[PDB]
Amino acid sequence: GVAFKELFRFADGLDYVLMGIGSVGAFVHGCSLPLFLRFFADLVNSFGSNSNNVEKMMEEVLKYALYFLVVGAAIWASSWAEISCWMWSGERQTTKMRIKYLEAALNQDIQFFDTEVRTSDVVFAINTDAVMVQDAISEKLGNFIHYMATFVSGFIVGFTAVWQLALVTLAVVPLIAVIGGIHTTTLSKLSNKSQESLSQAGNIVEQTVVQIRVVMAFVGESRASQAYSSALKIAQKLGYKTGLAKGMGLGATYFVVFCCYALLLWYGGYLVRHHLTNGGLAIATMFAVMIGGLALGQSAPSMAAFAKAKVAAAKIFRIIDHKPTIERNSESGVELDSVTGLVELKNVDFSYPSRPDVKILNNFCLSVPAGKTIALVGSSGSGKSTVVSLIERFYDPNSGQVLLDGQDLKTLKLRWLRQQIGLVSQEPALFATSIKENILLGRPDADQVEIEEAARVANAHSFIIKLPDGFDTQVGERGLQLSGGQKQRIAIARAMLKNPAILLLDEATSALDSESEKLVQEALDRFMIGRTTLIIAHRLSTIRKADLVAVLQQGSVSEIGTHDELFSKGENGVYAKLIKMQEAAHETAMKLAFKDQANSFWRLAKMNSPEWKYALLGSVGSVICGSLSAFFAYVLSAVLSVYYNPDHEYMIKQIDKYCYLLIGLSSAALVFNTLQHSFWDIVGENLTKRVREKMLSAVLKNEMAWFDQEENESARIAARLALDANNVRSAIGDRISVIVQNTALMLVACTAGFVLQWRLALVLVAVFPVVVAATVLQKMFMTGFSGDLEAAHAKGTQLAGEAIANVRTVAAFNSEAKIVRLYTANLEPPLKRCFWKGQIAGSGYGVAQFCLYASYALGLWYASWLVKHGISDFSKTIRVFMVLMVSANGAAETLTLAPDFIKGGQAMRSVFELLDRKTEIEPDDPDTTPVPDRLRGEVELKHIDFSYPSRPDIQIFRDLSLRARAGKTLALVGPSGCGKSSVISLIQRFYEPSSGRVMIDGKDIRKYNLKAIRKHIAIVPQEPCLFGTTIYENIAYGHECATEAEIIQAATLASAHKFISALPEGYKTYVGERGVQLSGGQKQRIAIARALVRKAEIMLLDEATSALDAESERSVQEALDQACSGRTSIVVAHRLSTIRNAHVIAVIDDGKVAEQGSHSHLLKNHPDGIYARMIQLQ
Repeated sequence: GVAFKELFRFADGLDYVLMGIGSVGAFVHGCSLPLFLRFFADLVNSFGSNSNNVEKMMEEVLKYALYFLVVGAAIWASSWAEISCWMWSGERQTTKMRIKYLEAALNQDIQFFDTEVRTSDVVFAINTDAVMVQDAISEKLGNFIHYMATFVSGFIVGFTAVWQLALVTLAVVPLIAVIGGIHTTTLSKLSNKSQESLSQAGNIVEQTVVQIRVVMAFVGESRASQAYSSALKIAQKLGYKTGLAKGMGLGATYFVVFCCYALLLWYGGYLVRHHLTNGGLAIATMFAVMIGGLALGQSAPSMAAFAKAKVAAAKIFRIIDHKPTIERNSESGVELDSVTGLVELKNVDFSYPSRPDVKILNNFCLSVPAGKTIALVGSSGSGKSTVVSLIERFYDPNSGQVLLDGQDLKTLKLRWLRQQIGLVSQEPALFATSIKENILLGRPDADQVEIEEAARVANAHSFIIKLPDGFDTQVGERGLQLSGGQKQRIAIARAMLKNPAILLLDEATSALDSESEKLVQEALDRFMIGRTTLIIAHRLSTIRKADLVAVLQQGSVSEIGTHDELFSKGENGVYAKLIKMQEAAHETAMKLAFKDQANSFWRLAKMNSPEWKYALLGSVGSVICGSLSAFFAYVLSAVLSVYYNPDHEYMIKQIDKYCYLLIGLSSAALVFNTLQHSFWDIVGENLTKRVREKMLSAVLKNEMAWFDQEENESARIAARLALDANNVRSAIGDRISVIVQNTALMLVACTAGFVLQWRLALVLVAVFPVVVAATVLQKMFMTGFSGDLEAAHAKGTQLAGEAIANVRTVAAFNSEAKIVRLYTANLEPPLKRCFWKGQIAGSGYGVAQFCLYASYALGLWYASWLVKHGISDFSKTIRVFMVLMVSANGAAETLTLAPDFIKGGQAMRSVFELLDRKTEIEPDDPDTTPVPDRLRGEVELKHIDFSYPSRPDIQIFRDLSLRARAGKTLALVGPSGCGKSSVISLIQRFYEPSSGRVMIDGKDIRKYNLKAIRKHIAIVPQEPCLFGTTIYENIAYGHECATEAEIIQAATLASAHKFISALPEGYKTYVGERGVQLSGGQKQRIAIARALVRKAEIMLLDEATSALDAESERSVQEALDQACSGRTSIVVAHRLSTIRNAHVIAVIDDGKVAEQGSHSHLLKNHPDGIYARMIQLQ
């Protein structure tokens, strides 16, 4: 941490005033409840003493009813100035912090972004580390003066009234705090232990969706739902006991309060009888000391912030204060008037600052001339990217100056030097602004005509008109995701707009298609003419058209010559030597009321049939727990009545009766509060386990095209099965325990307030709207009115995010002072939208507190108007007021659950969209053709016109007809690999064929059952995916009823028994993501053994590669020989001539099969065939 008193370093003369008004208001607001209690204690004491006198009672109750309208106006004018002068002054400072932080973040050197601080941290330090500072001075400092004023003003009111009953209360509050603090730890120790197994069992649905290709091929979707069901019971038994320690931890706080109010009342009755204390001052002393001791523990959340945002504000001040010794642009430089471009290199050796021991360049010299197109060779391995990272002074050479027209760049203007070099990055960089500014960064002086004049050269203007708004489309998260082929054209448009002379096009050469190439190359060609350009070249056309090309020799240059100068050498043609494997890597790579929630809620509640014995047993024990909170507010209001009884021997025999009920119903709040929170947690944890294992047996039943729509991703399923049933519980299952309780609490209060006196119980109900609307706002004050704190600063913070990740493209165009003027404008609406929110959160909070204390004066006044006419008494108008103001902590708390019943509808929307989505093919479709036993194995793949459901752009196969006879081996040799996989993928009905019928043994695959035919066909995947279990179970995962004798023999045929016999852990080695990491060169032999146990008649084989261990290759071939022995096998051939012994061989030619027969048959009459020509070449 830095210090406190250092956070307020961005304060002008206007927030020194907003922190005075907001600190006087927050202090006056705090001292209003302990003063209201004093005024209330003086009102009652003037209302029960005058029983024989009437005309004075209405004279000293009217007086004190005019102090409530003043206390309610000193809260309206004090909550206006607390919530408005703190939110508004915590914004103007934390915005100037962000802007000053970013202005000095993309102004440091690039060395600072590699060693000292990482680029993935300076971008994170404005997402939450710049919010922790705002939240630590905006509102959690105003919620500290408040709760210190209430603490200090609680004891003073309690001690200047009865110093004798306010010591007992101080000797009692700790006994409540101990029990209230032990409960919080005993519950939160298990609320963190349950969400350890609830996260460990979430890995099964994560390892199943990833390997969904081999889950069904060895069909075991029944093994992944009974290994997921019996892995939630462990986290269910850890939740059955977090519903018991909650009941015994909340029922032990009602056994302490109810028993500690049985001593305070008796002791107050002991003092009243001795004439040491009034009657109403013994109820405004317990409360005024229990409020001034409970508003001290509410100052701890506001205290943790000052320590969490004091060590998280040193990071931000680290970069602001970072020294400018970063070699910033020297102002005292020189500028040359005749730049034509003669950049050369003379003895340049440079070393990275992150590892100042190794060398990259050793005596490197380059002689780039004027107005030519010299290129570079030396593809990856040397790096070939330091040269462009050194010309524009991104780093500095260790020795040897870099020349420019006879002048070094160690004295020239950096801004002018960068103004004359146009950089085109390999990856386009576009900022989230209009296209009229993203192209404007090149030279902020041109007009509208010249912008399109420069854009049309890159063939961009031909399509900008087609845009809905022309040159105003906000690219980035709003510009409809422009194609990658247009990002390059707008980038080169920006490049030509600066019309430089030291042009430095890099190698885009990554994913640009041949369609867009015809025009982007033409756009580039008009831009390389007549300027000194250095082109790093990867495409052959660029090299053949360019001038003489230099050869990089990992530190120096051997010789510089044209294509003819170097290609004519031959064997000593190092250029031609490096050319040959350059192209080899290319081809191989490729509303809620009864309308919107009436069906869904009842649909959810109907499948909970067999657990209702726990429903109406924590619900008949929840009424009798809300009725004991209205039989306590009645006792506390009936003891107060008897305090004003002139008898001193009848009061004793009345307080001694209420002090035996309070202990009596204190044992009924320890039991009947355990049946409440312990039978509504058995319901809630049998509902979740049921709704989760219905959302897995439905996921594992969809079609293969469902899993590759980019929405059913590996993490998107493990997250939508976790935060979709755990927020139906915590928002709907723990909320029916609060609606029923606070309904008994209301039906007892509004029925015990009418038996005594009903005339007062209508004026006390006609003002409920202005009381339950005042308590809700009081209960929302603690959470702060400044919500959505992260989302408000989100449209501008991503412009900041995509400005310190591309800092080299930002500082290459000198445009490091414009990305701050664009960032200032993106934070201006949040200022004049948060200025108008703190004054509707302070003018709608002040009136709803004036109107709360203006209803106690339409109360205690009408009550004193009844009494003058003998319609009631003091003991019948104070037991109706207080027992019916306790119903204002009923409906007012019940109505607070509005946010928890609007997201609970969205939850069951997603839950119930998964349980009804119709599958494409039913795995358990009835009345299918029964599969005969030990089928011959005649696979017949013909007329397989087919393209992928995902996108039918490129048709996969065009009318192939393969024919493998029962008991033989057929291969799929051919060129352009990784294009034949859509044959194994359709033998298993993963993707439905478009036009054709796939038949097995003369019967079609459509009329079979899907799961009745996968018990005969086994595949070996390309890369063997291995589950996180033991070897014995993983190998036995294949065949049901895997006996030990069969598995030990099946593993023997593959040459892996001896290799794993030497392991210390025997067979159960526990291979996985956390077990013993085995070598990847022997993973194939577990998969082959797993496929062998299936005794499958058809044994489709994908590959046997990724076995670079030469010793392992012979073992793999030994297993392959047994694999193709006595059973049909469709083996995809991604191997060399080693496949000599195949019986039928076939060739795939761009989705067409051309020749059939055998191996030796094609070599005698097909001299021009591809098959014969690849024999000796590849």
